Amino acid sequence: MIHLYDAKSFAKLRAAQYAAFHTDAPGSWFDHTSGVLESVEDGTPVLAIGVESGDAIVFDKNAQRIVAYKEKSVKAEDGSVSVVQVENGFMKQGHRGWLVDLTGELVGCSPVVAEFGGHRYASGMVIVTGKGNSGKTPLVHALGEALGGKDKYATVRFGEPLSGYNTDFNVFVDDIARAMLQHRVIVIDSLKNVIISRGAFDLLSDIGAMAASRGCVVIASLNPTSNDDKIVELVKEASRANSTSLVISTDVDGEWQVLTRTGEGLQRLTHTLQTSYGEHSVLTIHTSQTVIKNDELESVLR
Amino acid sequence: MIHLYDAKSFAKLRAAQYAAFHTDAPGSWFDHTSGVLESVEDGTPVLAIGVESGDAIVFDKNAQRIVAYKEKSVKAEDGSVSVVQVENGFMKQGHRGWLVDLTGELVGCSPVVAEFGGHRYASGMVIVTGKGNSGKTPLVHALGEALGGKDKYATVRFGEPLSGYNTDFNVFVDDIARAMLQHRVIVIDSLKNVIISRGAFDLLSDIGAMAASRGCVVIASLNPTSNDDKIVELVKEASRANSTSLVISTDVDGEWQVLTRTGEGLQRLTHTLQTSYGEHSVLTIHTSQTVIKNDELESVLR
Amino acid sequence: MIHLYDAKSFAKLRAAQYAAFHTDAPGSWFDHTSGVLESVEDGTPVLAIGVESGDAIVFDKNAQRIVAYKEKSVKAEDGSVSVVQVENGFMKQGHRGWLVDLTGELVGCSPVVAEFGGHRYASGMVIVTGKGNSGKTPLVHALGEALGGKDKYATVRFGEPLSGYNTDFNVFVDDIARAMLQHRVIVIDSLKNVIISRGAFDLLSDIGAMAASRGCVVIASLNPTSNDDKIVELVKEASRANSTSLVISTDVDGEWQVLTRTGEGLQRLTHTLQTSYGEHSVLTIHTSQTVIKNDELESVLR
Amino acid sequence: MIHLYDAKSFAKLRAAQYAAFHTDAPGSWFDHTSGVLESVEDGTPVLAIGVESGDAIVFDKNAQRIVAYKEKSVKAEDGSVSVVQVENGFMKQGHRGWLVDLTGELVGCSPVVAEFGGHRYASGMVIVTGKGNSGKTPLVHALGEALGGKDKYATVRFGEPLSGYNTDFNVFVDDIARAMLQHRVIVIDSLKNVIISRGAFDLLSDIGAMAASRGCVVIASLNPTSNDDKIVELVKEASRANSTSLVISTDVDGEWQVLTRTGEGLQRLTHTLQTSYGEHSVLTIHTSQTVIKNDELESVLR
Amino acid sequence: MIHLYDAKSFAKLRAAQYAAFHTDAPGSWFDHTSGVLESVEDGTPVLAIGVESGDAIVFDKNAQRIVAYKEKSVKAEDGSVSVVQVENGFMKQGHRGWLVDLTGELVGCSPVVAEFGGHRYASGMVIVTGKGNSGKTPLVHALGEALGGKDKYATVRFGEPLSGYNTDFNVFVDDIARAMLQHRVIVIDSLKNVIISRGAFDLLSDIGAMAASRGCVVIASLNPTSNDDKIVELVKEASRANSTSLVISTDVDGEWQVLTRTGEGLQRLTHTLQTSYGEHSVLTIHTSQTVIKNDELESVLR
Amino acid sequence: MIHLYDAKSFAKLRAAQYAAFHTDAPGSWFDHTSGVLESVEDGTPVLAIGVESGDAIVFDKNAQRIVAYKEKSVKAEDGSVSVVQVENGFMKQGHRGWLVDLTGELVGCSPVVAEFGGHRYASGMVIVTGKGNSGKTPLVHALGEALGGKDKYATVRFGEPLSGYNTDFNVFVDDIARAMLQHRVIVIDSLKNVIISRGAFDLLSDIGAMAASRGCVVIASLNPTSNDDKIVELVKEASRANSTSLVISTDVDGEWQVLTRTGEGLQRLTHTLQTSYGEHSVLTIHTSQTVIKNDELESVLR
Ligand SMILES: Nc1ncnc2c1ncn2[C@@H]1O[C@H](COP(=O)(O)OP(=O)(O)OP(=O)(O)O)[C@@H](O)[C@H]1O
Ligand SMILES: Nc1ncnc2c1ncn2[C@@H]1O[C@H](COP(=O)(O)OP(=O)(O)OP(=O)(O)O)[C@@H](O)[C@H]1O
Ligand SMILES: Nc1ncnc2c1ncn2[C@@H]1O[C@H](COP(=O)(O)OP(=O)(O)OP(=O)(O)O)[C@@H](O)[C@H]1O
Ligand SMILES: Nc1ncnc2c1ncn2[C@@H]1O[C@H](COP(=O)(O)OP(=O)(O)OP(=O)(O)O)[C@@H](O)[C@H]1O
Ligand SMILES: Nc1ncnc2c1ncn2[C@@H]1O[C@H](COP(=O)(O)OP(=O)(O)OP(=O)(O)O)[C@@H](O)[C@H]1O
Ligand SMILES: Nc1ncnc2c1ncn2[C@@H]1O[C@H](COP(=O)(O)OP(=O)(O)OP(=O)(O)O)[C@@H](O)[C@H]1O
Ligand SMILES: [Mg+2]
Ligand SMILES: [Mg+2]
Ligand SMILES: [Mg+2]
Ligand SMILES: [Mg+2]
Ligand SMILES: [Mg+2]
Ligand SMILES: [Mg+2]
Repeated sequence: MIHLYDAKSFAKLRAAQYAAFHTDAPGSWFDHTSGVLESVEDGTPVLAIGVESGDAIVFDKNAQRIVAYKEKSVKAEDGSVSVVQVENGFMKQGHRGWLVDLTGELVGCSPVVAEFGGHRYASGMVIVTGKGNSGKTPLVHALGEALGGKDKYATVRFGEPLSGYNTDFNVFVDDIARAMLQHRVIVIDSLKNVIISRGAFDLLSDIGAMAASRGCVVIASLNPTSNDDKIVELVKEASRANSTSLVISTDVDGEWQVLTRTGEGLQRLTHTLQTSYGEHSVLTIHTSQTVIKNDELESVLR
Repeated sequence: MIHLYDAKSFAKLRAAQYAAFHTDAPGSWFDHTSGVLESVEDGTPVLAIGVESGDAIVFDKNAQRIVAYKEKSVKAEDGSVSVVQVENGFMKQGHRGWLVDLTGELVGCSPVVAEFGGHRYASGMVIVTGKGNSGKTPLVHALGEALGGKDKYATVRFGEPLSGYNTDFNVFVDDIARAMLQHRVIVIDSLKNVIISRGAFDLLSDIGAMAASRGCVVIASLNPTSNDDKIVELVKEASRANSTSLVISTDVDGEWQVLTRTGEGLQRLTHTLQTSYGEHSVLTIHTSQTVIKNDELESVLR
Repeated sequence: MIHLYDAKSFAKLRAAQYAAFHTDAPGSWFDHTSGVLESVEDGTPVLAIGVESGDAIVFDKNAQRIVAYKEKSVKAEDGSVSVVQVENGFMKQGHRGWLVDLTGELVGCSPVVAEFGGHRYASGMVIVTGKGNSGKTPLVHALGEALGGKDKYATVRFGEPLSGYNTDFNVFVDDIARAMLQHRVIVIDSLKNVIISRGAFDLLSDIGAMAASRGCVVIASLNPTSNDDKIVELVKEASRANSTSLVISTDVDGEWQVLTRTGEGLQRLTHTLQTSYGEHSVLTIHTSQTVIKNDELESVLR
Repeated sequence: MIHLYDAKSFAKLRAAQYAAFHTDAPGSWFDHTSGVLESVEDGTPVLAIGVESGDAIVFDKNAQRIVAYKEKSVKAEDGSVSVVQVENGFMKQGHRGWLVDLTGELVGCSPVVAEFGGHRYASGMVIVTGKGNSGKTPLVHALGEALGGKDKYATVRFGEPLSGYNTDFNVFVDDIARAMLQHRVIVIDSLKNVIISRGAFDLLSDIGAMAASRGCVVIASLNPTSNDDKIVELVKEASRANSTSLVISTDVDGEWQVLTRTGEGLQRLTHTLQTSYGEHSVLTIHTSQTVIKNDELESVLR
Repeated sequence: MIHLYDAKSFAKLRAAQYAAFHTDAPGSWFDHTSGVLESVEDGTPVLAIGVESGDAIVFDKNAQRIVAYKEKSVKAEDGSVSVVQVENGFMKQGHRGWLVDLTGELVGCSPVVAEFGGHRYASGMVIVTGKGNSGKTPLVHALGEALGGKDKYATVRFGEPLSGYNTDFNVFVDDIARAMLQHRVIVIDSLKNVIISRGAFDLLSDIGAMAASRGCVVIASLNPTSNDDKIVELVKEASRANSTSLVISTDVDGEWQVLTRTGEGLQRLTHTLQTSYGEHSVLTIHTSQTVIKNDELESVLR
Repeated sequence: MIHLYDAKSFAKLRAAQYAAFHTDAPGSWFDHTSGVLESVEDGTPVLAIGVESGDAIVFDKNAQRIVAYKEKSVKAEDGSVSVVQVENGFMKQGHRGWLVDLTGELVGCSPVVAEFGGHRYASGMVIVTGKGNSGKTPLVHALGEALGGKDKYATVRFGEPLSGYNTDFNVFVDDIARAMLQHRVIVIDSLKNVIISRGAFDLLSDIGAMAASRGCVVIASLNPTSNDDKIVELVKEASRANSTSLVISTDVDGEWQVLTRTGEGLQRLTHTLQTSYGEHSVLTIHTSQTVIKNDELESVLR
């Protein structure tokens, strides 16, 4: 919805946003939103996500598709009315994104998803990219396990020439929807085939917001290597603009730079990861805050 | 409508447009247009705005959508006939923009929206942009507050990978219509996902005129960095041609240049802002005429 | 129609075209075509112009839209059959442009619209363009007043982020049609949002011929400053070939070059204007035949 | 249709093609095809030409539109069947071009249309283009009169900002069809607005063939000056590939180079024209064979 | 169908493809396929070819179109089922190409079409191209005659601004289907207007395989000069990938290089032709193995 | 499906993936999935693949097209519902790829397809490419025979100007589907006319995953020699990211580099092949683990 501020209420929002990353218990926002989701009336539509066509499919709290649902309208504080209607397996009225209110007045946060190696990590979309020798897929899995902590991470596999990989975009959207409804830490391997359709353009623009609203993290690899003067800027956009956090390989083998948006209008933070390989290419992130500026951010985006 | 002029009536127009920026009481135009919208017969359409598909949706004076409204024609001075008709939630006849008269014969104004720090600010669309180290989001909120003055400012949130951010363009047009129907000072964060569809193209081309006609100011951040021939120049277009005022970061950290169109055929003004951060990234604009010359404008652009 | 010539009838035509610019009383063609229009039967279609979709809307002599009109055919003298039919507001059979013959055998003229400051100006489309510091909007209004002479000039406003500006293309084609039907001197501010749709493309390629056939002048500002490799050339097309005259700013502030097509196959004339501002940015063109070659014209067009 | 040759019948075709340009009485092919046309059964469709949409309209021998015509099939020598059917003013079955056989086995000719100044000129499409100071429009008219000889030439006017100029492509197609059905020498001013739609692409590709088949000449001006890396190669294609003859301005004022395709596989010829202006810009071509090679042809196309 | 091989059966295939070019009697494949087409049950569809819209039209063995033909399925060796169905003049089920089996297990051949001047020539598509002074049209006809030998060659004429030239793409597909159904040696003048539509794209991709399957040769001229990134490289594609043999002009006037694919996986051969003109531009190829090495091929291209 | 991992189950997966390439008996995954397919109910859909339009056609285990199949849903173990329905020959509900689960929890493998000359080869898509003198078609057939071992390999032929080559995309997807259903070793000659439609785009992005899931190998030649700025990069995409292995020609004639993805997140291997020709261009690969880094892989990809 729209929100109204004065100096005092604005200062209160920024303190709340700052807390949401810096001092909240890691993973507490996710537990909170899981509570909101479980308390919705049994058959309420909770999430809509674009399929390849630009149509939207709709899910309930248990990540089952809604196929038919008769018009229902809800009135917000700002006077806005939201109306949801599903017909023949597709949204007739509504919008893409969360169909129930997960946030209230607390918007523009990067809720802390996990702490690891003495650093807090933000929920939302994490793009793992870069150029050079360091392998993206082993890193996404290392980070999934590490931010998972005591919990298992969910793996969505898409668009690679390997066994059991789904290559149909509509199944991909179904996987991702289910992952965000049911798990705090999610890995996507890979965004290669997404980076095209209206659905594909909807996902890139939606997923960070959906994830941050939930308090889950989606850790996605993206090889920028299609080296054409159109796709290569869909990649740099994706990474600059469409991500909550960026994990970029460096000059040095096994070393990665993590750049984090900590919230709306807040400082972007940075830290480095050192990594090494064990048996069967299982990567370990070694374990035992620094602000980055828009000059140094565009510098790393190179 | 069309308007006819001779030397004398043209001189009067120019005097009145001058006044509308320079000597009218700040915010007086907004109050006048608020009174006119309050007096409209209750279920009259007052505003049409383009949705993503290029179709238009229509609102009444309380920012609720009009689903059905039977043909109604009105005759203007110049002889022209304006018609409005809404059917199954969409404009069947009419045009985008204000559907009742707020401006009268007085057209081509940049009505003063507020005065702050010894500077008058125009209503219409303010684009906050630039490259370099200064943060756009903190600035739009600092301006929102400052121009709000005694009044709270409204925040429309769109297309950023953060909690609670809407990413559906149609919800966004809803938010913006409600904002303009109900508040003098409005912030949009951000224009990145708009900068595409027919609706997106419509919005960029319509919003400044809508705002200026109302006497409200829409303050929007625009990241120019997408760096390709299509979008990088669609951004310079937007800032050059589709904006009433421009706020651009400079060489010096925390410093910004404000470039203001004062009305139809009138001179563009310029002034500088100095800023500083307090706690939790809250920005303050320090407070305790200069014309720019069309080639110095092209210099500022880039 | 098609016309047939031998050496003798061609010489006569060229003499008549020459006279239409050089010796006819200024504004006489306008009064002539006003008479032709006034003689047209009361609900007969006289003008069709393209809307955004590329469909055409149709007007009668009093600038009212025709909603329904039964198929009627008319036999021209070359043998051609012209059929007009209007259904549900849109032309179903016919063509864009004048639907009645304003011109006869007297075709390919640039009929003199006015004389000012010792110089004759042509009807048709006048594009006011160039770069540098001289302001286009003040100049189009100054020309408007100056060529209006004893008569008021009409102003069509479109696509600027200022109060009361229409931004809907279809309202815009409605305004221009009414203006050409009812007024000798017309200003458009501005062609910006036009330079896109089929309708936009149709307007650029129709309006100079429509105006010259009427004997009215359409004075339109075009800012070329949008430096896209595509669009920077659509401006030069518009100016080079879609215009009867060009008014371009020079190296010297306040000074403009006027380049005039005097008729079909005839010499293009050039002259300079000196200008100055008074109060509230009201510009005055100072007062008290030079042929220009191609290449010199292309030099100008850079 | 398809034609079968051996060495002997091929040598006979080439001698006939050579004669068709070099020794036939000038304008005799046109008289012959006028005879074929007048001897067709009264209501037979004789010509189909693409309108803007890519649909085709159909004409009879007297250049009147056929609106309804029931399927009729004709068997050629090669066994091919041609079938014509018109429905609701548009061709349902058939092809674009001549619908009656004007040529028989005598195909691939550039039939001589006229002789003037001691040089023979080919029927088909003549594009008058080039860059520099020499005026195209006065030359097209000079050439029309000169090749007209004892006959008047027909002028089709299209897409210029001057009085009485049609700007609707479908009326343009009607004009051109009528011109080729009824006159040996035809001038088009200009191809500017053609050089786009499917119809526009159909015309460029068809008109030379239609004209050569008839034995009429279509003399069309084309300013190449749209200087964009797409339109500018539609122009060079148009001129290189889609023309029977090319008339190109030179280094020297008033001087033109004429380059002629004399027939299928035959030599391209070249000669120069000297010209001067009289009163009211009426141009005279001064009056009282040379082969050109593909190296020198691409050289002139520069 | 698919074919299965082991070492031994693969060796046999390669021997038989070798033979099909090197030791079979010239023209024997054409006679074999002629017998097979003669024996087909009378109204069977034998050939489908793409029209402009991407739809396919279907012919019988006498080159007459099939308007209606009810579903009929046939089972292949590999288990695959081929179906053919024609409805209102268009293929409803089936594929483009030959609709009965002419090649058998022997696939991937360039069957020898003729021998001339001590050189064997392949069936399939021969593209005659190049820059420089040598004329393409005279050469395609000289080759047509020479390869025809005792037989006349067929000429398909398309898209040149000369008398009798068809310019309708659908008539062209008709001509070409008839040519391949009925003659061993075929000339197309020219490919310029094909080099676009779905049908045009289909033809370029299908014709060489159709011809080679039949054992006929299609000799087509292609002017490469259109000089833009889209078409100039679509031409090099056509000549590189879509052609069975290539004939390219050289440095030296009248001299040409012939580059021949001899079959699937076999070596490309090369030889040179010397030529001279007699009367009326009739070209003679003088008569009274060399492999090219893939990089020498890329050298010849350009 | 989605899968959930903690450190322990992830280590197990990576060990299983490692074994699937390095220690499983060559060709065992193929025989395993043959068993899964053989267990499928007699007319159950097992595979869907995109046709040219972007619609999907559907096959049963014996490679027969399914024309009609009533909606049937199946519940996966992650909770996902998979619904299949076929109507009028086309998939109405479902997804592209395998419609039955061939892989289980064992996903992200490059299952070993064969061992030859002391080296293990992976199933999936193998693209044979590069520039220079070494011939791609001979090599794909040599690999076909060599990896077939005791079994015959299947050859799908498409889009070459040679006898019996299918050029219809839809027959081509039919061939590939049948090949993957019935054979472990498959050759495609060639991918040329594929590298366009939605179907072509779908194939490039589906076939490596389909094959690897089956445990078959598709060996496809791709000539990059089409040097368009657009297409030269679609080839590198195809090769970089759409392939399980790459076979590229080197500086040295007859010599090829093999680059093999060994599984999800695992090291890429490299080895060299030496080759020679015998009679009728039959190539022999000579007989009697080196990891490769990124950057070295990009060096190769130039
Ligand atoms: N034991 C190891 N030592 C060093 N590097 C390894 C090891 N195991 C894997 N890698 C690296 O990680 C990569 C595995 O991931 P993958 O093959 O998917 O490549 P990627 O860089 O993730 O991107 P993509 O798959 O999109 O090309 C390998 O290319 C390899 O370079
Ligand atoms: N306390 C602070 N000191 C210095 N800079 C700050 C501080 N707080 C915020 N900023 C700057 O303000 C910006 C926060 O806003 P945001 O993250 O939205 O970036 P932006 O410049 O608005 O552009 P975008 O979001 O489009 O990338 C950051 O770039 C950050 O560097
Ligand atoms: N009093 C004045 N003295 C000098 N120049 C002036 C004066 N008044 C206006 N101008 C010039 O004329 C312009 C007014 O026209 P406008 O603001 O519409 O810009 P423009 O040059 O017409 O182009 P655009 O509107 O497309 O930016 C001013 O921006 C300024 O450049
Ligand atoms: N008396 C004359 N002396 C010299 N040149 C003349 C004379 N009359 C006309 N011309 C030239 O011929 C041109 C008339 O034709 P026109 O104005 O249509 O230009 P064009 O070169 O034909 O092309 P376009 O109209 O498309 O720009 C003039 O521009 C002028 O340069
Ligand atoms: N007697 C001759 N001596 C020398 N050259 C000749 C002779 N006759 C014809 N030619 C050449 O052959 C060509 C005739 O064919 P045509 O006009 O079709 O040209 P082309 O090279 O085939 O290309 P296009 O028609 O695509 O421009 C001319 O270029 C001409 O120079
Ligand atoms: N006996 C041989 N000795 C040396 N090289 C050979 C021999 N036989 C074939 N080749 C090479 O292999 C090629 C056969 O493959 P093909 O003709 O299909 O070309 P390609 O290199 O596979 O690519 P494309 O077909 O796309 O042009 C020959 O053109 C030649 O370059
Ligand atoms: Mg990877
Ligand atoms: Mg921001
Ligand atoms: Mg202006
Ligand atoms: Mg001209
Ligand atoms: Mg030729
Ligand atoms: Mg090959």
